[PDB]
Amino acid sequence: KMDENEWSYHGEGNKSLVVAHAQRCVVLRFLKFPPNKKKTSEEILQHLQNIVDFGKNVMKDFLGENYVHCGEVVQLPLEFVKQLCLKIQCERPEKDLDTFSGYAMCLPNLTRLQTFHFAEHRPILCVEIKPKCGFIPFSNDVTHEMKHKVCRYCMHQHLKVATGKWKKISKYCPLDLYSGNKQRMHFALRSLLQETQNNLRIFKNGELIYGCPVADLKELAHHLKPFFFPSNGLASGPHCTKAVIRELVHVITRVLLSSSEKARAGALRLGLQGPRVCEASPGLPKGCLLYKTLQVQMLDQLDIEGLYPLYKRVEQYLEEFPEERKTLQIDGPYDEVFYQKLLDLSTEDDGTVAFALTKVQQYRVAMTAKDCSIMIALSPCLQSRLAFSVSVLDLDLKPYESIPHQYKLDSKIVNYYSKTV
Ligand SMILES: O=P(O)(O)O[C@@H]1[C@@H](OP(=O)(O)O)[C@H](OP(=O)(O)O)[C@H](O)[C@H](OP(=O)(O)O)[C@H]1OP(=O)(O)O
Ligand SMILES: Nc1ncnc2c1ncn2[C@@H]1O[C@H](COP(=O)(O)OP(=O)(O)OP(=O)(O)O)[C@@H](O)[C@H]1O
Ligand SMILES: [Mg+2]
Ligand SMILES: [Mg+2]
Ligand SMILES: [Zn+2]
Ligand SMILES: [Zn+2]
Repeated sequence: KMDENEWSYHGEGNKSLVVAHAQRCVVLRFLKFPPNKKKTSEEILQHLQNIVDFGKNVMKDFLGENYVHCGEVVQLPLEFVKQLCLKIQCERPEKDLDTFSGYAMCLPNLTRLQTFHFAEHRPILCVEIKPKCGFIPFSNDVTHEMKHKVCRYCMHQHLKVATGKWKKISKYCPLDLYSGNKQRMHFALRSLLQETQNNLRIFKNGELIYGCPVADLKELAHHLKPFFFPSNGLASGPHCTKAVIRELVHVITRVLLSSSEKARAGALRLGLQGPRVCEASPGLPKGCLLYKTLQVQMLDQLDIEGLYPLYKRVEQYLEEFPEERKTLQIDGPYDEVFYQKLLDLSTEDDGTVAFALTKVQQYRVAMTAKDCSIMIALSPCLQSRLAFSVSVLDLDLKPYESIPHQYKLDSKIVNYYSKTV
């Protein structure tokens, strides 16, 4: 028996909606789809099963077993889904919700959990960061001038601000964060606090308390003092907002730079081609999650510019041989062989379709890693004496048909930014 009153609205990115249970530390993830065309009921089941099979097989090998969690696909009563949707409709921010299938993913609620223990903890603080792409493209295939010296995030800011999506430009550059420089990382996190956008959220015990009275720097610092300056009897005591936010920013930097005891044979060893600094504003440990995420982003070896020629070869082949879309395993299954196909890092274009297809798939995987989120969970545990857990969220492979749009959008981002100067 599923009561609709127990589940609350948790969040919503443009492709899926999440709801969280108040009692158990789990969440349910429902898909969004366009009116043209809404997917069939048995196709939804396979889509969700591919998201699990991608995270299970591909991303656990690239990032680590401890850092990825992708719970099972589950079936629910339609009457529960209809009623839960209507309640939650109210709380949406404003692509139609999956109301007719009754299929969803049951994931653990990482806002209330530690990974290494894996029970609920309280009091528990959680910082969810969306870091974006951590390098500037370096291939000779790129035409435009600005792309070699400014990262896509900073270039995308200006368009988003002018569009009206955001009010002001952020001072956050991903390359400050991904560079192992503590000083740059600290600055990157402070700017990201000052202008959150969709790139930062903070929770206390499951409840959102920061990045969408908005509100608010002082009010945040109230919730953080018990974690960072714990009064063990004595309240000594008077800590200003500046000092509280500082201890947050240090701890998050210290956490992202931490790695497990393991420093295993790197799945990816791709070197960092500069610029390591960005013209928008002023190494990283091999074991840590932030580095491993950067490496899977670097499967975009040739830029989008770039890869669109390689995409065109695979499309003219499937124009003429449409039956081979399935036989080539373009839409999975994302199994142990599929992970092996991604490890060919060679960049010569003599082999023509076998090579292009391999690179198209590597690019789909990179686009996933650029758009992924990182969750950090601070809390006391028996196994300040704060214990941490790192995790990655939002790991669903970007669809094959979005590659045209990715070219089209990047062309618009740089041309507006170059016109602006
Ligand atoms: O359009 P882009 O390249 O800026 O990236 C999209 C994001 O834009 P933003 O973070 O606002 O700059 C976009 O963010 P918002 O929906 O605007 O929060 C999504 O993360 C989207 O991912 P998905 O394809 O829905 O999984 C992202 O789409 P993909 O490009 O990853 O397909
Ligand atoms: N396992 C989880 N634990 C805690 N919070 C979660 C979990 N899964 C999802 N969320 C929250 O739900 C939000 C929205 O879900 P999600 O990002 O997965 O959907 P999306 O449409 O694919 O997003 P995006 O547009 O960023 O690609 C996330 O930003 C995250 O804060
Ligand atoms: Mg998505
Ligand atoms: Mg997300
Ligand atoms: Zn930048
Ligand atoms: Zn514990």
